[PDB]
Order: sequence, then C-alpha cells, then structure tokens
Amino acid sequence: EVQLVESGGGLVQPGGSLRLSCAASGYTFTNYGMNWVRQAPGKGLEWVGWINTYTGEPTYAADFKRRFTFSLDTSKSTAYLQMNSLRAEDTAVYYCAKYPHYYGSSHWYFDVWGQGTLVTVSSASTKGPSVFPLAPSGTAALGCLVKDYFPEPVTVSWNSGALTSGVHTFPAVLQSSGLYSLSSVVTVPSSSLGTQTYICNVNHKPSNTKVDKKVEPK
Amino acid sequence: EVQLVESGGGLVQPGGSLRLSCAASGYTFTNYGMNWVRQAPGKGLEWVGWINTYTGEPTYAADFKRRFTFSLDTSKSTAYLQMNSLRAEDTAVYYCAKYPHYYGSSHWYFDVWGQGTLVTVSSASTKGPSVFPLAPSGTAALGCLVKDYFPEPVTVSWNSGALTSGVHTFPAVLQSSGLYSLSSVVTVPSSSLGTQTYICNVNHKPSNTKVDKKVEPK
Amino acid sequence: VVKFMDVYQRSYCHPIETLVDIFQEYPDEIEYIFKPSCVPLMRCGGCCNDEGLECVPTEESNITMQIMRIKPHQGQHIGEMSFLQHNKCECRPK
Amino acid sequence: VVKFMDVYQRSYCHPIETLVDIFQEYPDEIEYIFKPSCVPLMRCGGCCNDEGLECVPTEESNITMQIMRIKPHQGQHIGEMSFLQHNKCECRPK
Amino acid sequence: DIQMTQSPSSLSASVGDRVTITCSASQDISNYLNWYQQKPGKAPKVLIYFTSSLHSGVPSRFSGSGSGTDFTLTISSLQPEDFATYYCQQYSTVPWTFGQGTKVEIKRTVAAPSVFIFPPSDEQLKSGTASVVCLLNNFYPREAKVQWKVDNALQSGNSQESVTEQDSKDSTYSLSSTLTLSKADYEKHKVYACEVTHQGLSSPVTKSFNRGE
Amino acid sequence: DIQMTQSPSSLSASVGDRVTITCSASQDISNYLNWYQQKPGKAPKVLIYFTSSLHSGVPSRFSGSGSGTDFTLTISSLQPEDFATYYCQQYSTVPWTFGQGTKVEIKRTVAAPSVFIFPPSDEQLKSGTASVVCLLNNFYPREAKVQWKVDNALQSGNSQESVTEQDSKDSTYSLSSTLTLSKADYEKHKVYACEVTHQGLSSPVTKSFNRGE
Repeated sequence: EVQLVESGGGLVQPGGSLRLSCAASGYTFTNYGMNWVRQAPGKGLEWVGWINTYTGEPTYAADFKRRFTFSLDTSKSTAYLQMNSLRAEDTAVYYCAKYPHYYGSSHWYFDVWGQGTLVTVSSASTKGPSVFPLAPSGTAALGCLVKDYFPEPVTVSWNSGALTSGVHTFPAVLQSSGLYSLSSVVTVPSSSLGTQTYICNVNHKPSNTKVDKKVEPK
Repeated sequence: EVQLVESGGGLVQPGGSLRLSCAASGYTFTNYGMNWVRQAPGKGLEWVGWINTYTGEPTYAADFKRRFTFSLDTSKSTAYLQMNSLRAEDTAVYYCAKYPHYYGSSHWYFDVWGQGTLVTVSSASTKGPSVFPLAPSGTAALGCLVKDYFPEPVTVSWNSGALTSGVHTFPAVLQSSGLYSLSSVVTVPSSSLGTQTYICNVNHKPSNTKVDKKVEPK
Repeated sequence: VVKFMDVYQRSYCHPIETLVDIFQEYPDEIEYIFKPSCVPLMRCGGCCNDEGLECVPTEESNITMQIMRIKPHQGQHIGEMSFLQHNKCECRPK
Repeated sequence: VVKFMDVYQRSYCHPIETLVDIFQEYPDEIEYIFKPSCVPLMRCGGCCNDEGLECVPTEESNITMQIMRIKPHQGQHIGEMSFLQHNKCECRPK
Repeated sequence: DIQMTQSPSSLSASVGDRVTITCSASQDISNYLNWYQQKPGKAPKVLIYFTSSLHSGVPSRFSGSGSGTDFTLTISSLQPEDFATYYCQQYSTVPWTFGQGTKVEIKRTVAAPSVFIFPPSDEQLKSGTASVVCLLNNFYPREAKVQWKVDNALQSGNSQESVTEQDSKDSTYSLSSTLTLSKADYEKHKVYACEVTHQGLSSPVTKSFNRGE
Repeated sequence: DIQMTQSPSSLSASVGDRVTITCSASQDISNYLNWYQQKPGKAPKVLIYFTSSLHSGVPSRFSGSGSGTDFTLTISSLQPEDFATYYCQQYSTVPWTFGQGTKVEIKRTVAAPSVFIFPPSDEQLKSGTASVVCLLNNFYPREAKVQWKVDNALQSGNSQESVTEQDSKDSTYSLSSTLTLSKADYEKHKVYACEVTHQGLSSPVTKSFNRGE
C-alpha cells in the first residue's frame, strides 16, 4: 500500500530551525517527484515547491527560496524540508505529496499525501496535559477533560480504538492563561455502565505525555 | 572428399552434337563457379568459359560463344556442356574444374578438376580390339597385345588391379590402317610363373568390349 | 568461422531488436526529458540481396512501456507510453 | 506493459547485434557483389541518458565469416572475410 | 503567479440537490486545472484533473467542465458525506496555485439537542480549580444558546464553547461549554445549572446538580 | 586476349638441380598469374597462385616471383617426381589464357636396357597376321636403336616403336617394338631377332627365337 509518513513537527522558537521528514513506502521513491504544501490554521493551501527524486534538483515557490531547503536520502526513501529563521506566520500543517503515474500525457496533480505535521512557532514553553474524568449520571454520556497543555495537538481515542461510535472529541479552545483545553465525550447505553469498561487514551507528543484514564460512575 | 566426375565423351560425327556432364560431390555445388577447359591431344590448355552456379549465368571465351552452351541442374549438383556442329579440331579431352575457397581476397585459379573425358570427332566407325597374349620365357616379362580398335582409348589392368608393379602399358600407336594398338607389359620373378596366375583386364569402352585374357607360358 | 548458410540466414530481411529514440518517435515532446531516452523495439532489418528490393513491414503492432518524463521546474514521474513495432517484414521492389 | 526498470536496463549502453553493410566496411571492394550484402556484428548501441556522455567501445575483437564474392564475368565463390566486433562498451565523457 | 478565485466561499444545500462551484483564473490556463476535496482533519483528496477527468475511485456524481479562465465543479446530487471544502489548482505555470476554497454544508431537518451536565472531579478540585461542563449533543441548526447559573446568579464572561464539525452521516452538530471557577468559589454554592435554547426545543431545557450529592 | 609466352619449351636437369621456368605477358597483368603442374595422363594441379603464394600441400621447393610482364617459377632442388609439364595462367582479363608449357626432363646415370622378344600368338596367326614384339625394359638415356632381322634380312618399313614416359621414381624409359607381317610371309622365315643398341650397351645386344620352337 502506497503511503507517506511525516515527522519532525512541534514547537520552535522565533528565529529557529526545524527539519521535517517524509518517509515513503509501497512504491519506488525515485520514480515520482515529491511536493511540499502547507496550510495555516483555518486557512487555505499553499505550494512550497517540489524536488526531483531522481536527480535531487529542487524548485521553490519564490517566497520560500530564501529560508527553505529541500533534500533527500534515497537509501532511506526519505525527503526532507529544512526551515530557517521561522516567524509566527510560518505556523501551519506541512504536507508532502507525490506526483502521479501517468497514461499518455502528464498532469501535475498531487495524488498520495502524508498525514501532515503541525509546526508551531512560539516562544512559549511546552506543557503536558492533566486528564480528568467526566463521570456518567436509555443513553448515558461520559468522557474526559484534557486540560492545560501547549502546544497543539492532543490525540484522544476510546478503549484503544475499539470504541468509535457516539464519540465526539471537541476542538481545543485557547484559555486566557495561554494554554489549551479540550473534552472528548461518548454516549453509551445506560445499562452497560456496570459491566463495560471505558478508557480514554490521551497522547500529547510535544511533551511526551501519554495517559490511559478509566471513566466510571462515581 | 571433394570430387568431380565427368561423362558423356566418345566418338561423334562431324556436324554432330554431344552433351558432357559433370557431377559434383563433397561440397555445396552452388557455392563455387564451374569452369570448362580443353586440351587437344599432345597440345596445351584452353579455357572454354565458366558458369555461375548460384544464378545460372555462363560466360564464354569468344571462340565458343556460337556453338557451345553451359547449363546446370542444381537438384543433381551437375553442370553440363552442350557442343553442336562438331569439327575435327574439337577433338580433345574436356575437363571441368571448380573455383576455390578464398581467404581475404579472390584469385581465379582452378583447384579441383574432374578426370576429363575424351571427345573424338570422326566419321569413321567404331571397332573393338583383339587381345593376343604375350607369353613369357631373376625376373620374367609377360604381357598382352591389344590390336585393331577405334577410336581411342582402351583400358588395361592386371589381376583385377592387384598387380600394378612392373607393368608397362605403352601409348597407342596409330597404325597405317587408321587404327590404334598398344602393349601392356609386366615384369615378375622367374619362380611364380608356374603357380601364380596372370590376368590382363582389357577395356575398350567405345565398342563396349571387355577382354580379360590369361597370360602364361605355352 | 561462421558458415555461409548461417550468416546468410541471419542477415536476410526480418524484425530485429532496434533501439529507437523516443523524441524522434514523438517530435512534439520538445520540452520533455525521457529516461531512458531510447527504447528497444522490433523493426525491419537485414538485406534483400537485390538493389531493386527493400525490406518492408507487412505486419505492425504497438507495445506499451513505462517511461519517465521530466519537465524541468515542473514535474517528474513514470507512466505508460505506446510504441510501434513490426511483426512481419518483406522484400518488396523499391 | 514493460516495467520501467526493465526498459531502462535493456536500452542502456551495451553491445547489441547490428546488421552492418559489407561495402561500407570495405569501401575499396567496388567491383564485387556480396551474398549476403550485410552481416550481423556486435556493436555498441543504447543510451547514456546524458548529453555530455557517449557510448563507446572499450574492447574490440575480430570475427571471421564465410561470405560469397561474385565478380561479374569473372568468378564466384565463398571464402573467409574478417570483421570488427565490440566486446565492451562504456558511457564516457564526450 | 496566476491567481485563482473560487465562488461561492460557502454554500448550504440539501441531500439530493445539485451543487455547482465556480473557479476563475487570472489568465488563460487552458485546461490545466484540478479539483480537490478536503475533509476535517484530513489531507486534500483529488477528485478531477485536467478540467474533467475523474480520478479512479471517485463517484460519478462529481464532474468538471470549462476552459480558459472559467471552470466549474458539479455535484449532481449532494450526499451527507460530501461535507468538505473544495479547492481548485492550476498547473499552467509555476508556482502551482490554489483557489481559496468553498465550504459545502448540508441543510437538513431540525434536531433538538440532548443535554448533559458534569460536575468537576475530586482529582481536579485538589489542584485548586473547578471546571463544570455542559454537553449539547447531535442538533441542527448550529445556532444554540447556553446560559450558566450558580445559585441563580447568571454567569457571564467565565465560560468557553467549542463546536464540532458537521457529522458526515447524520449532518448534526455537538457543542461543549465549560464554566471555570476557583475551588474556593465552587465550594460556596449548591445549585449549578445550564439552560439551553434551540430551535428544536419548544421551551428552554435546564440540567443541573446540587454540589455534594 | 592476353598472350602468355613460356620458355623454355623443354629442359633437362639432374636431381638436386636448381631449375627456372620463364613466362612473359603480352601486356601488364599485375600479379594475376598462376602456375600448374601436369603429369602424364592426369589433370593439371595448381602449385602457386597470385604470382607467389604457395598452395596448401605443395612443397616449399616450388616458388614464384615476378610482376607486370615477367614471371619466373623456380624449383630450388629438382626431385624425380617433378618430371612434368608446367603451365602458367593469367587472370587479369577474360578469357583466361595459358602459356604453352615447359616439359621438365630428368637427366641421370646411364642405364642399359633389358631386352625381351615376344612371338606372335597362334590365335592372331589364324587371323591372317603376325606381330613380333621386342621390349627394351628400364634404361637411360631415351636414345636407342632397334634394328630387326628376319632370316638374316634386316627389315625396314614394317615396324613401329612406342616409347614410355619418364618414370617418376627411377627416371627410366621403356620401349616397345612391333614387326608386323602376314601369316604366310611370317611362315617362310624362322630366325626372328631384334637388335638392341644403347649407350648403356657396350656391344649391341640381340634377342631371338626359332620360329616353330
């Protein structure tokens, strides 16, 4: 299965550098060009440039020529994006996308994309979350409150991924303190409350905090 | 072994026709050209022409363009010579000879020749020879006398070919009577004359005579 | 030494693997760079051993191959391209 | 569909059988007719995929073959002729 | 840099409806245009390339037309799973550029929310703060009003809301409101309540709890 | 037609001798000349081609030189099996033409002849004839005098002598003599003799038989 996996995101201070990587698999890395696209929070899409995986030759959108550098390690089927002198406007989810296999003619659309990594440029400090239960008490609702972390993002799943239906994980909200907070909720049958176990799996990578919290009627 | 075998010679009347044939063996007939050369009795050599065995095209020495015709039958690996309006000056031994296998460059010399066939143009009739033994009596001489024959030649062997030693077949001398005759001698020891049998195998092809005479002391 | 019959049979008019230049086959792909720049196609080859004859195709077909195209500054990728082959050849008068 | 790797490997600079014309090889054999008029010789072919490199022979040798010569009105026969072959090729700077 | 201008910026339409999105290029780009679909939290996905060629695996209700400076994406019959933002991209001249996107929302029948209230946990209280949460689950339309009261004093300025993206199966929304208090203040009162007002509620709905019981 | 002139017509030499045969072309034939050897009763055999190339299976004692209009065949050391007639042949222009030949005769030690006299058979006799024979076996030189005698009367005008070709082993010749008479004229004499005279014979030898014995 053709897939692209990215890594290297997280908090970086203004003026700082970061190097993102895109690991390809399921096809011959050197047969298709690789593009880099970014999307600031709540905004549109912007092409950064692309690199020829057969010759190493890069092409940048003008605004990126000065502070960005594309490179590759074919012996690892990996493409890299090195960014220098970062400012707050550089904050965005960065994606890699390969060019397609053609038939007859060439069309430059992006066909397989990575999952995207968020890069946040801020002088603030990393801070892991505190996890609290939203205990239950037809249908009963329950969940967990993930409070005071920085930067984004936080990940939440239920029962190791076994429970996906009736689940709502709300968008993080920035508190007056400058720390985020969020709630993940799930509705279940009122009668499974004494027999079924519900665990919320929380992960905040920037600070390396993973927590499995069991939610039960108090 | 490469070999060329001719046939078709013999007595022909002036104004007559004859077709000589040349059978090739031991190599691929169509790979080498074929030449025809003649030699009048006691004289030199003369080139009649040659034929391309691949395409069938013949080339004649100018004196033969008008009465001679070269032809071939590749399915038989045979080359032919048709001679018309024969004169006495056409009496001769006719040979066929193939061109050779070259190395780098071409040289037009004849490498394998046939045994040759005598063609004798005369209005005189054929006549078989009469064999008369030459009874003998160290080393003793015996022989046979083949008189009265036309035209030439005649063949003389001894003891079916077992005795070739001491044998002296003499050239046919044209008798006053317009006929030919010769002698075939052989010298052996004095001892075997009473136990050893001596045979002379004569052979006048033109009249299909074949006289096998026994020579021994009277 | 190769024998006469063998050399004769090997050079007489037939479809032989020939390396053809892609851009010669598509003269309008001016702005592309191909890898490889030429492909292995069966085409007529050999001799007729006659000055008035010529070896010509009597049967043709197409073959599909994966060729990388590169448009400098724009894109790079492999994909399918079709080429003409000669399945049968024949010595015909010129 | 021939795979990219396969197409690339099959057309890269190497010794491929090429039918060469005998008279181009021996331009001083003006009066002869050869059967066959061309012979199958290993020669360098293929691509380098670089405009600054060229496929050239790094190892040569001779091959001997039985070819028929025909000089019209004079003679006809088969015999040995020597030809140049390329045993090894290489993409080297132009 | 060719500039792409998409229109409309956002639209709302019902299931079964035909939807058409426009794109205008700042200069002739011939037929060198692609269309992408992006869902919440995911990477864009290509639907159509070269003005009108459907990419493999894309439903036939998606089609593209146009040439020059004017192009159009059409969804012949809108489905609930079509909630997303659609983008156009030109590949006529580098740099490749996209339109600003069109957010397609699905219009459906009114659905009242199911309301739930949660007190702060004892683990949190130990830290010195108390967060009281109110959940409004699966409703439509998006507009709703949540009011907090503590011993009957209306709370103002000390709560924050967060709303979910439109569901791709049922087209509804969910919302959470969190009231923040000091442990000290939380322990001076008994009744905590959140009153909800929505188009599907004939009268406001109140959920509440008495601290300590 | 190019004309080849060969010389000498004939030559005599001893074993071990260095012999040369000449050829002259009526026009320049470059180096397109071949040499052949022909022994009694056989077909010619090529020795050298292209003026100087030794043919396979031919002894190195044979060599050729020349160019233009002058060519030379050389036998560095004459062997007894080299008795033959040699012919040159040009292949510059058709028709191919030969030189007229050179007969190489071997000169050796004087050998005396071995005489024998054969009487006419009774089978031939009944045929109305009679052919008396006398053979001079193996000798040298070629020269000899065979004089017949039928009852003291030396015969003349009724005899024919057939000479043999030089033997390629011992370089000897042989001679056959035939005195022909009629049956009746034969049976009127008795003493039939053939008188052999040779350089190898100090005194003329003679063989005879008594008619009726």
